[PDB]
Amino acid sequence: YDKGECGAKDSGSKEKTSALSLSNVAGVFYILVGGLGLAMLVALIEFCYKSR
Amino acid sequence: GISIMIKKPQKSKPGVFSFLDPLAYEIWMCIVFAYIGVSVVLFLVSRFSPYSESTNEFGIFNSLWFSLGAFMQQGCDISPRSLSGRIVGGVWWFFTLIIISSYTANLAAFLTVERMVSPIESAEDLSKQTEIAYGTLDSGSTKEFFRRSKIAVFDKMWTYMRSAEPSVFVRTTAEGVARVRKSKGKYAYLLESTMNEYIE
Amino acid sequence: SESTNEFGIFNSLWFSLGAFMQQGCDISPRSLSGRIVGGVWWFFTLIIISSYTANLAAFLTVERMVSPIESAEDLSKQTEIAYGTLDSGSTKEFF
Amino acid sequence: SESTNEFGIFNSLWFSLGAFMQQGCDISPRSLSGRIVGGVW
Amino acid sequence: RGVQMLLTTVGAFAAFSLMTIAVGTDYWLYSRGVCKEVMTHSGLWRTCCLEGNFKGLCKQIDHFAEYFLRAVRASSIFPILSVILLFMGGLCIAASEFYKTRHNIILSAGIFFVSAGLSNIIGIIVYISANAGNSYSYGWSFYFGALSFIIAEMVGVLAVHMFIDRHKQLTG
Amino acid sequence: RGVQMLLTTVGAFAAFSLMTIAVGTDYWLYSRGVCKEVMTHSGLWRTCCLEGNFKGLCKQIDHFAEYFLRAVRASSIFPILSVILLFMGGLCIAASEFYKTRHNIILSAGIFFVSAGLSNIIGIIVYISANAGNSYSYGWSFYFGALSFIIAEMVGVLAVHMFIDRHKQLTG
Repeated sequence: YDKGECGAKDSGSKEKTSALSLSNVAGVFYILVGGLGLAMLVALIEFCYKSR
Repeated sequence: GISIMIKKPQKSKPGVFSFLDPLAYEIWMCIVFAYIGVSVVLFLVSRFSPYSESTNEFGIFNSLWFSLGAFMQQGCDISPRSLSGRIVGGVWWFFTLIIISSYTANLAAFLTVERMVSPIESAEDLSKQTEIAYGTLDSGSTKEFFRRSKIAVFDKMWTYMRSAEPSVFVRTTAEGVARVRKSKGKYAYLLESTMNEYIE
Repeated sequence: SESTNEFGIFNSLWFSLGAFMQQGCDISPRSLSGRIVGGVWWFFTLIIISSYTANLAAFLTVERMVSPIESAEDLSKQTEIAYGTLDSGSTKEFF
Repeated sequence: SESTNEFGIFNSLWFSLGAFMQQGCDISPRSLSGRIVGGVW
Repeated sequence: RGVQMLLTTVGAFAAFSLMTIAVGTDYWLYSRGVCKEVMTHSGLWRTCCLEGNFKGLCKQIDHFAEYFLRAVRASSIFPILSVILLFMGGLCIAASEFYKTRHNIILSAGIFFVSAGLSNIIGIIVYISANAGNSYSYGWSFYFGALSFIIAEMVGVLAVHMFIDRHKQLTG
Repeated sequence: RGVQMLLTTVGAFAAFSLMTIAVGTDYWLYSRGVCKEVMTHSGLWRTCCLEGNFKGLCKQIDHFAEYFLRAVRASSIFPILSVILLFMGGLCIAASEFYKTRHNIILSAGIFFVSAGLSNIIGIIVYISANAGNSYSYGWSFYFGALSFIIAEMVGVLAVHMFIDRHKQLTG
């Protein structure tokens, strides 16, 4: 231990965090764009399925 | 008596636009694009052929308005009635909630972490957070004192200085204070109080 | 050229006051320049309440309170706290 | 007949969804036994 | 009134002309890197070292559950699909000399513009989530992509308003 | 109805007077310092000692990124703009005592008062933000700095009400 070359028991960096980042939240954008896709898919029907 | 010298920490200089800091730049970049996309898609769905101008009050202006108001959590004046716009409304709302809560939590966390700080004081805590380097004049009586004493805190400090590398020892008091100033913190120096409170 | 909205002064104050809190008021600007304002003010509020909540949550954890006098010299630049010595002893003669 | 409120199944679904995410929806129950469901949720 | 048909062509032209450069240039990202330990620039396809004698020493990039997203990034289809859909929108707005008074192709052009616009947002999200894998910064082609997106969402609304002015306006 | 043309003028001149008095006096702040430590008071321009043998001695203040904001604090451009706009508003309402029935003087006057208020806000905010980088307290000229705004906006509202009451009453 007393000629060791690493923090053998305590190494707490306790950092100012790296802020929240897009890697943590991207799932919400992933669902959002799919919701817009479904919206257009139904919009191509709602007003015009009775066309003849 | 023997006492310790450190770099004076100055005072902080908060940036005027600090309020964006708890949320990384790419988030703010993507928010505007998603806002535009949702507003334009809600317009395009809102004005297919009614077959009459009263059929839908959601012209493009009102679409932009409703999108903004939905994001700001302050309400609106006209909700969408077509299922098409209903769904996207709901989704967008969900997104808004997620973002708001996340931001708030992050800010709170950052504040707490910035106020647990407990700066190094009393000169005994130095025993633990040995990532701040410390040393003495070489060949001096302070060195002989640390070698000769037999108390666990000083035993540990001695064992550290005896085993740490690169060398913490210096030739002259001028060299010592120069090393402190040039390290801009993170290095602390040992000398007699009647010398310390003169350098101050 | 526009005499149709209900934005009397007192009504405008009522809108603003409501818009500081989150209770969604009935009236809307209905015009372009009105919405320019209504946009920004919303953002103002959104940021303020957030920050306040965060700081509240914060202070209630650390709870560190010291330094009434400490400096051992600032005991003379006030007259709220009384201070004195043993009488008849050398501690007085020193003064 | 009693007609004090106009809620349909789809409309009620939309009201409830909006009410969950607190986005100030338009219609209200407007009668007895509806205020309770409005308050609880 | 009426004359805005020109602006549809001007917008679609600008969008298509921008996006080819945006997809076709090596200047999406600046970073530290290697080209076998120096400041470096990279496109979607290849990476080049600079800031020294090795200027223009380059190699093709190697991209290699998370595997499926890595494969989506590697196939890189969404940027190119944006160009494909704007090309189809161009073929749509070319319908000046057929099915006049119907304008349904003109309306479909708005759909193609919107679906193109979505593609760049997806692309950027995927790209950033891949680069998250530096003190870096973004080169001009990123701003070219963003500007082409903005022009894409600009022109579709005006095209659908023209569809209204040329078809709905006839209904009385 | 009627008398509104009078009360606008006295309020405008009062706001003008109290604002120029605020700009001109040594009592924005109380603190400690040295004029060459002792209780000390400062205006915007100059700082002067009290409570001792040096009482009434004064010194200049060292004005010199934050450098640009410090230059803004030094020039004090925003309260100067507020003063000059408030003066021009008073001149407008005084000028509206002749060449009457055009009614657009009052429309400009309200805008003058409101813009003087907006110019006061930024001034006060910058003045505080520059110090908060001590048992301080704000002096009565700070409260004059508040009252200038409080009356100025009310005078502007009264001005616009007077405008809508004088004008177009011929047809409504």
